[PDB]
Amino acid sequence: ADIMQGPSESFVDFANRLIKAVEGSDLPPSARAPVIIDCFRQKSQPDIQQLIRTAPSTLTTPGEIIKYVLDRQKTA
Amino acid sequence: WTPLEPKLITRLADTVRTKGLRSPITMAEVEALMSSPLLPHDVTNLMRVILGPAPYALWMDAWGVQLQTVIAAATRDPRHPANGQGRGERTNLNRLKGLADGMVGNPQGQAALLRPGELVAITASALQAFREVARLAEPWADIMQGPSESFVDFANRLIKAVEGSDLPPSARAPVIIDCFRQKSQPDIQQLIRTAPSTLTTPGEIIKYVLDRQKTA
Amino acid sequence: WTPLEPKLITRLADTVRTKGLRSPITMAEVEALMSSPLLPHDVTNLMRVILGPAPYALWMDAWGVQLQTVIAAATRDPRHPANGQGRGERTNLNRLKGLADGMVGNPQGQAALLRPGELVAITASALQAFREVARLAEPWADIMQGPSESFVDFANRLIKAVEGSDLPPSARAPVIIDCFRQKSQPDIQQLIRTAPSTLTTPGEIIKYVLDRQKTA
Amino acid sequence: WTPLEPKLITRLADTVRTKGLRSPITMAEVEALMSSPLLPHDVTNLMRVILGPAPYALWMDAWGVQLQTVIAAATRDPRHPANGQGRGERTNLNRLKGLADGMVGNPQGQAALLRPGELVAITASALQAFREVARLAEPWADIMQGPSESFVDFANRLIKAVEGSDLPPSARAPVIIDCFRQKSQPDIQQLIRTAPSTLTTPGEIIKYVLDRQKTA
Repeated sequence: ADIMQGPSESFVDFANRLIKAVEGSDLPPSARAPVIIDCFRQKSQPDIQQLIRTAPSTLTTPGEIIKYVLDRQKTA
Repeated sequence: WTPLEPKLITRLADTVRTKGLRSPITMAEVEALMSSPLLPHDVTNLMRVILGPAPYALWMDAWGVQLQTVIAAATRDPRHPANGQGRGERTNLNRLKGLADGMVGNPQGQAALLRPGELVAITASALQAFREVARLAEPWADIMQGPSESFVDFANRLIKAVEGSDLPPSARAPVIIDCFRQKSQPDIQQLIRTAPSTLTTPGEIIKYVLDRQKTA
Repeated sequence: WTPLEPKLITRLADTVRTKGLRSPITMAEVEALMSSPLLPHDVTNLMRVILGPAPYALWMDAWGVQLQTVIAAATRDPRHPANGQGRGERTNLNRLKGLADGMVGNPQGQAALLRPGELVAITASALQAFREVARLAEPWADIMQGPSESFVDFANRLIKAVEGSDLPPSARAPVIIDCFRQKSQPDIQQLIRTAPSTLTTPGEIIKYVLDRQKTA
Repeated sequence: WTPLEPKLITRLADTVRTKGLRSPITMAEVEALMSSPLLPHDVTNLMRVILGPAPYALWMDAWGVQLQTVIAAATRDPRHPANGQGRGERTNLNRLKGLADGMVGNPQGQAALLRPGELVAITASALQAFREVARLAEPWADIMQGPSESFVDFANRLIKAVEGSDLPPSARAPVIIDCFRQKSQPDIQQLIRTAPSTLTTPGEIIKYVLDRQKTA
């Protein structure tokens, strides 16, 4: 719950770090995917936050969110 | 047909006006006025009076969607308390929304032709739609205990934001505990860390912290 | 005949005095006190007490016009619940307005000679007349979303002004949509413009905007 | 095959250059040079010459889309004047866009294999695509009658912007009327308001206002 995407960090590194810390924690197995999704939505600095918010489709899996963000990310 | 008291409706409208749509007291009051099975006329006028124009539009949409899900389940099971055994008792959405023949604008005829199963299904649908619109109209991982904030205020805010969120019901307690441990500025963090007993419930953590907190 | 409580009438009069004629709470209260079929005496005295002099004149006019439309429909169909089968039961406006023989000023005789269909027709006519006068007493193309206003308030105001206007019923939804798109200050304008799906209903636009709105 | 005169094409290009794409004189000139059924080569070169690069790209897109709609209607009806009775005469988009075998770059062979129905369908498609691109390249609820502007100019501008917009066809007349009533600065507003007759058509409103307008 203390993991933020740094201003200069890429998104795949942030996703790796977050999934690592969530799966290697004390949560039940059935609570990891919703937590990872809701942490993608609230962390992951406001450009990607708005990118996920304005998703014409409903993303219901961390893999789908990662794919969508990697497709439509701001190349920089 | 007997109408609901305008006094109760006025009190409920003022409750919605002061407390909002999402307060637990407001939902309790709505559950109270949603006790007896209401006719489509009753629920429609009730939501017209207690809700503003835009929430009323949202609620009409949500009520239609929930009634459509109900009718899909009804065509998926001929034993619906709204349905009958033969095909001539199948319930159309015109009969649920009060749009069928002999019902449009007339609550007496409505009460005549409607089934009790129809009434309870309409009522449950309207309640779920109200819940959806209330959750829609007006972030737990961003909540920190301020440097000057007390611990009971922080716990109240955190439990509110966690229970009023999109998490499953079985994932709220572990999240509340792990947010008590990682938020709640490092004095209380160390106070929880050095707990000779194992705290496995938000209430127990709150009690322990309130006992051993630094009076200041 | 049993009169309405002066306590309820006093509360309704104060409601009309503070909230106005057009508030949804006021219309709900009027619908409440318009539950049982009232005799012309009851509705006339009720409007005399709750309405001021000029709104009362307007309401008398509108009630007469609506009752005349009802009597035209009645002479257009001999199966009116106010009419009878033979020509001797045809209902004249003197019997509807309470001006017929044996009714002028006497509520007991009124309740004696009147039909239940007559009562419900009079009541519906009076309700529609009240709605007309309320819409008349105290512009949709001039509505803009203020810089600080939320979107649900703007949608409520716009839908209210569009539905309570002179447009045909089949032209309200396209106008509401095209006003959502061109009003609703450029942040929401761009939010609606860049919609990967096609939004073809005010409810769908409202849901989409409420989902993807900039929390602030 | 006979080519179009480069003199007419030069005059049309200068017309498009000075008047623009959307002027009624330009559309009339295009309709003039779109009189005889043209081969894909002719229309393609014509749009290459009269349109700039970006409008030409837009026009290629729109022409393709309209031709695809035509081919969908053609597979939805075997009696298309471009089709034949058997399946061997079905018209592919390569034959419409001039991309089929024996046609690529050769206008003589094009004119040989093409049908007159094919030619007229291609021509109508190209005209509709030109209209779309012209409407796209260079807001009706923002139109006001200026303090010094005459009423026929305001009516022309308003009807243009309303008919060339995203409204359904059945919603243009009520919108034009209600915009005449609320725009069109308060002298004409009061002139329309105090109309002893009920005006239920934009033409009737225009005639009435032109009759009773304040000569100045």
